[PDB]
Amino acid sequence: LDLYTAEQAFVRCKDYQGIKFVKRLGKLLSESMKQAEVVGYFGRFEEAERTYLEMDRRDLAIGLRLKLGDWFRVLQLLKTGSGDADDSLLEQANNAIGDYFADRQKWLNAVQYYVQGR
Amino acid sequence: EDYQSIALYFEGEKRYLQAGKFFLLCGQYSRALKHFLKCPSSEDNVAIEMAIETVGQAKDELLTNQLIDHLLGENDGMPKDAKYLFRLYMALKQYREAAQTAIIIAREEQSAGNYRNAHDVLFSMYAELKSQKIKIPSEMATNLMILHSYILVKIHVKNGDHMKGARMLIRVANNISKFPSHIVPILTSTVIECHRAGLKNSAFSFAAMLMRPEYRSKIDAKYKKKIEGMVRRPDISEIEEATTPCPFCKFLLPECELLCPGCKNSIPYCIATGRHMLKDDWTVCPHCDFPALYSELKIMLNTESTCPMCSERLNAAQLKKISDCTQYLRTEEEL
Amino acid sequence: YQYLDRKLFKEAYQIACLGVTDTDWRELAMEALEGLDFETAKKAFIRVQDLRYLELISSIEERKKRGETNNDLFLADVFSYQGKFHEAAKLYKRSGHENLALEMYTDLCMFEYAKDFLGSGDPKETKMLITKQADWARNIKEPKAAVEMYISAGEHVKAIEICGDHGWVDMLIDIARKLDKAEREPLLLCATYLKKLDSPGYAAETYLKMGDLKSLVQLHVETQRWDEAFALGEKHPEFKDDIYMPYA
Ligand SMILES: [Zn+2]
Ligand SMILES: [Zn+2]
Repeated sequence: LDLYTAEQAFVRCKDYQGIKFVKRLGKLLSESMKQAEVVGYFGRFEEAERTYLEMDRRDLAIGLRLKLGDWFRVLQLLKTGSGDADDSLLEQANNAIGDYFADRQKWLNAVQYYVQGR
Repeated sequence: EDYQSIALYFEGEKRYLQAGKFFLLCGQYSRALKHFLKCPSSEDNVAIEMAIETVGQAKDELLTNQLIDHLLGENDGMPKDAKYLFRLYMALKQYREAAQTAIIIAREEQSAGNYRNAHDVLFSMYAELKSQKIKIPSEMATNLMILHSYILVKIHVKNGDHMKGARMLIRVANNISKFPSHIVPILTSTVIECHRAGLKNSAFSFAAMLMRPEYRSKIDAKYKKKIEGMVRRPDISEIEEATTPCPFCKFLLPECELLCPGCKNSIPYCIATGRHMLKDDWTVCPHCDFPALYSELKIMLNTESTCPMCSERLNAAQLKKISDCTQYLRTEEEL
Repeated sequence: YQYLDRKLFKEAYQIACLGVTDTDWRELAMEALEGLDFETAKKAFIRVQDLRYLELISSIEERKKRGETNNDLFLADVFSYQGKFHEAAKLYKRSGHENLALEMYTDLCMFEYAKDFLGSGDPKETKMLITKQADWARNIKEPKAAVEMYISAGEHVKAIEICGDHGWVDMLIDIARKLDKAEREPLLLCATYLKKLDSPGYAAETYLKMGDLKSLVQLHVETQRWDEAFALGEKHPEFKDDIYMPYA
């Protein structure tokens, strides 16, 4: 978490993605938040999610699993705790799992959803 | 010294007033204070209260378990109230269970239908959990916000502020599953106010779920036809939500949104409007130390005499803006 | 691929679901982005699991949720974020944002190119560009060029700083002499550093070219020049009285 050496490196490899991620990391004004972002940077999504839960942010864990496709994880996380709009995510997740199965031609599984969802 | 006279003053003859008070001078109090734990009904709430200080001496044994057990009324059958569970759990300083029991009580009461009693109870438990400075789980804060949006609704309606009630009713609508008791009656008039304010697009979706098979045939028999009409001829006209900068990062999110997609901290919320606080108009009730959009707080202080939340006297000028809001916006991860 | 060439993205995904490689998934995802079908792009990238591109697409969607309609800004962002760096430039130009192109090229420190994206002019912008360039030049350990690079803009603080950091006592003289208007800690900053560098040869000189020739006179004997101390104290007789006791 130098964020000053790292940006210089990311320019030394033409890498605009790296620079933009470093800037975004700069916006965050909290440690253990930047730590979560970087353990997400290398793809350790499970580690990032556990970190998010440990610092008592269910909101960001739900959001991260929503950005990726782990809708089953989103359902499990919505099973406990409570959030700002919990039915909205619940319904959205059911419909999304229905779409997940429906594209694979797995009806009778998409139909279980699409019904808990509307 | 031992005060054996006090400890056995008139403890015979099956009782001496608060014989538990007598046995409670020093040491481990396990004769009549504990016969109040042997009493399956409330002989006196004073006695259980004094057993709270019995475990307040951090005795940390199976006597604490015995008190908890008598508390739950599992072996008694008629437990009094888990308010004592809150005080007891506070006593030994395991707050991670006190918060859970608080949430459980609030959720049960909320479900039942008590909507203002639940508010006061959850405020009175937030009171001690914050005063002792223990960090407050996101569950309790979230439930407080969504159970407070309800009271804000009624107030913004009685005052006659057509848009505020719509906004808060949208939030309540999204979390209407927590509200079972009035599930059609709340989402109802969520639709009515949304349309009567300008957000009829949203009311379309909400009335759709209101006219849904399960919710249908329970819809208000006043304007059931009107709701069917609004759904039948739905207009996608909804006034755009306004924006304002996040308080601890300079970024423009809407008024009802509390999670900033930027700094990622969870903005606190007003006590007049349910919005995300603005650095330019921060304040606090002098008693409850909760935020408020000073403009809005002063605006709402239209002879309503109790605070919006703590329910204590408040007036025009015992409320002035604050500048060092960093004492409120200190990043919790940074803190 | 047949579906992609005709810009049918939803069908392309419908066929892709039957089972294709990961490179094909990624190709479909890119071509969804450039074609601005972000739902297909979301499903494709979900099936490859790239958090970078997914967070980009979510950022674009959260922008469009708020007032954001222009389609050339979004395509410019996409081209920039893959790594074209030049088609993205023109797309930014065409929309009413060259400032975004300037930020892109300054972030890549490709300053030769950002020279001709200063469309706004010099409303305290040209200073920003040149300062970013000079900061880069110092950061790569080419301080000599960085010296003048600061000099072009109002960086006398930064220029003096680095010059002293290596001590161009062959140069600080020229710059500070060229420096005028007796700036508090720029025209006097090189002075401050001349008595740190092996440079009393100029230490009194600079503040004499700033004006404070009383402590400067005392500093003359801080160059162990009693005769020069009295000589300059002639100019400031009060300073002579003040700083002749130490000579005593
Ligand atoms: Zn923010
Ligand atoms: Zn108050």
